[PDB]
Amino acid sequence: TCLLPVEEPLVKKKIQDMEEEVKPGIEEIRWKSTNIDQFISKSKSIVDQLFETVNKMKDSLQKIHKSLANFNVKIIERKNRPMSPDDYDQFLKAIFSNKLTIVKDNGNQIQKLVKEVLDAVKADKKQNSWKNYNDYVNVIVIEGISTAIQTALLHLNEQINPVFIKRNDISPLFDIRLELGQSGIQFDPEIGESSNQLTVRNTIRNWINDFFNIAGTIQRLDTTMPGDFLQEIRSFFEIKQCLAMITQNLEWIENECNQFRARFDTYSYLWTEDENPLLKGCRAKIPNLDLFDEKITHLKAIQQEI
Amino acid sequence: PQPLVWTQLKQTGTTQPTARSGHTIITVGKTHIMFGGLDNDKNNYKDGKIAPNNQVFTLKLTQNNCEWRQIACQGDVPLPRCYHASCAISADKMLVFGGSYTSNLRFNDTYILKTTSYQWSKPAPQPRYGHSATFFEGKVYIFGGHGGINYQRLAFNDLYVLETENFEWTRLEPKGNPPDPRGGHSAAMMANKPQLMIFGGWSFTSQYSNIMIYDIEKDEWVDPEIAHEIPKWNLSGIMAPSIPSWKYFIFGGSVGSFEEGGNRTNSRFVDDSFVLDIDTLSWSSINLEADETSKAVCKPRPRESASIFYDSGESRAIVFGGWANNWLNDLWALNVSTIT
Repeated sequence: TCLLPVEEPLVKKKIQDMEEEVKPGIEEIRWKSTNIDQFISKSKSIVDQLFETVNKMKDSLQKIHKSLANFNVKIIERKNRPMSPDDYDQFLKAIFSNKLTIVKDNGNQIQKLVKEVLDAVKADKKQNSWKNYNDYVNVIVIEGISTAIQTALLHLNEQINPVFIKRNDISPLFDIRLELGQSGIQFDPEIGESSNQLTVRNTIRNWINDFFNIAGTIQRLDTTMPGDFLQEIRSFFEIKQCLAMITQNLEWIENECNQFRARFDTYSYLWTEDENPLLKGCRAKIPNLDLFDEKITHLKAIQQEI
Repeated sequence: PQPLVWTQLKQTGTTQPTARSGHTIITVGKTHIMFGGLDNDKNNYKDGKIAPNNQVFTLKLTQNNCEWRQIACQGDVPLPRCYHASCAISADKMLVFGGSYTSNLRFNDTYILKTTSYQWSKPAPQPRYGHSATFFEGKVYIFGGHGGINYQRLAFNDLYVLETENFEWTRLEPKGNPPDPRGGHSAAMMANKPQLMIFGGWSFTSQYSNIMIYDIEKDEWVDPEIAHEIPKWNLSGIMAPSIPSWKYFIFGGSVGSFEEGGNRTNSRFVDDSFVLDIDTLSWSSINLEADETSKAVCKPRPRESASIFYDSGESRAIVFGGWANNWLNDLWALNVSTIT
């Protein structure tokens, strides 16, 4: 019950090799009452060899699956509290580089683990057992990276509603300024600029894409020429999908900010027209200057409203 | 800046394949049919499994107004719900194969749905997903894709044919060597000659956009090149072939080009559409600027489902649901102009 958990026909061939053989002459050894311990020693030597194989297999299995938890714990502890407006964001870039450094350290570990399993399989037709092994190893690696970016994307998912248990703008978040440019509403961090990556500047979504690369760049087995970017692309959108709440919440705050922009446009202010044409229209009216003084009083009340 | 007419259509009825993609819009005559895909229900793991529900959806379109209703089904219906599946028709019998199951990468065997009976059957082949398929009405063709069941396979460059009359798979020997293991690729037919077309596809952190054609009669490959505003490096692109002038219609999809040494990761999507006139092997951006605005055009998106369809009296592309970065429910129609 030790070779079936790994489900390896290689170690099944090994159990076929192993057997306690005890010869017909030994059926006539115990009736002597003298020193008769040779068959036990032989079968036991066999046993020992198998048990060192067992320990190697258990250690390889353990370390393989344990190296995965490090990715997830690192990415969690890292993306729990980013708090990265633009320059703390510039620095969180280097912090995520430390994340990728944990990833590359476990890649330096990828080398050592394929070596330890070189020892573990202990086969001559190594590659055939290499299939049965690295297949499963790679699928579990995919699962681990998936859960990693899961926790990250869900971290930043948990930032939308300021109404559920408390508010959400609890910490210093990215700051956005409101300007009157060329006689019109203008957000220097435009909703679209903090949104869709355009020529002037990139923001949250491109940050997500770059985090996606930082995560999915380990050296896979099976000739190692590619990377496992794509089992990620598959899995996230197979069940997990967190990018979806990302998109919909981003567009939600977008619509909220557009409504607020319309509200700003509602100041009842004119089209910022030249003062000369309105002056000339009132001139054509030929009113007393007191009407222009009431117009200026309205303008002063507009300044007071501002 | 070439003519196009984008229209965001109107849907009706509680059942709508909202928040779906990787599903299949199949049309034969009037039989515009929906199946597969993927959604999210957020109630439990069981609901995550029924998210790509086997619910086949039917549509009644009226002047861009659409009334959606789920169709009935009987026969052998597999319990889990599938995505990435390939499908084919034989004049009344939907033929389904491939795809996967999100939870355990369980692939689907060959199924059918007799439409006139609205029932299923299991007629019965590297178990695969993400492959491409098409049918020469006597043979069902499968090529490329992504294996992985019980042996965690790689991308594939093999291809098989399935006889409907003999109910057997057959392996097509690749005479031409160039076809490389791919998945998530476009595979349709030319009508000027009876052969398939392989437009790129995915491989090992690399998209692809080359062209391979398979003469059945010669049982071999021919490699044609392209030019004239090609979509350089794009997958999951929205597809519509026009048989009159042999014109492929592509829209959006996963695009982005870096070296293999780079992480490259930056699969920003595109909203532009192109047309490859096969007779000239000429790509052509159908993008427009003589219309109202560009904002009225749908947003960049892979994994949608598409089909040719006649709305308000003109053949046109249809785009539904999809990956405009995640979840779409929108139905879009690009009226194919006089050029047909």
